[PDB]
Amino acid sequence: MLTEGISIQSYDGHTFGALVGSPAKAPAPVIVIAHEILGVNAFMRETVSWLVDQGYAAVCPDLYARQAPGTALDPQDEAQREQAYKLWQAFDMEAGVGDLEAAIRYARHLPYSNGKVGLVGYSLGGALAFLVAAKGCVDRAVGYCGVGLEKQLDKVPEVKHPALFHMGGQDHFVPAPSRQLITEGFGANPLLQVHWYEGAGHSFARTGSSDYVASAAALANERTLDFLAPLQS
Repeated sequence: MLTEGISIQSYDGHTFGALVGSPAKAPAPVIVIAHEILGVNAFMRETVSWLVDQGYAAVCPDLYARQAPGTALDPQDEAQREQAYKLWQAFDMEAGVGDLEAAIRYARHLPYSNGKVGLVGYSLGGALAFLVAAKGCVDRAVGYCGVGLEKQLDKVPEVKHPALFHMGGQDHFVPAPSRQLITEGFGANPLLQVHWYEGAGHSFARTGSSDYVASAAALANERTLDFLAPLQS
């Protein structure tokens, strides 16, 4: 689902839509949400609503619009999961970073913006959140369950603003050697935080997932909210 009429234009003229939630009160910091491999779906609607209830405005851009505009896939359905994996495999990560940078510019100029912008990404978005943190476009960045962080360690010293990452301890995407690489590499820059959630799998914070772990999701989300709170006026 996207908000009718919202159109953000990117570095190369490509345009894309977004689901936008205005804040309960103006002004407010704006959080750009980078979605999972499933597009702007029920979990994104939930996340927008949650952040608005916590005192933010929220913008969730349609990152799959370079491939198929308005992708919104239900993880309960096999056929739609298969569609998600096909889109992810083909996804241009650098163009994704560019689109998020454009969404962040858009967010900063919203009429109720207090001047501060955060980014929260999940799954695909969690990996993009690290790449955007290394670019420096954003005041604070959070990534849940990003894949392939162990291949991006050269970017650790590029991060100049705070970024927080939540990672499952039983995430098959992040086996023990990868966890060790990320822990040691990210540990070198005190602007970064990486928390591991023992006994939690890849999609431990996604309500409805068979991976969901209420206690871990609760602790990760409390940490996210405490980390974003300094952006509030």
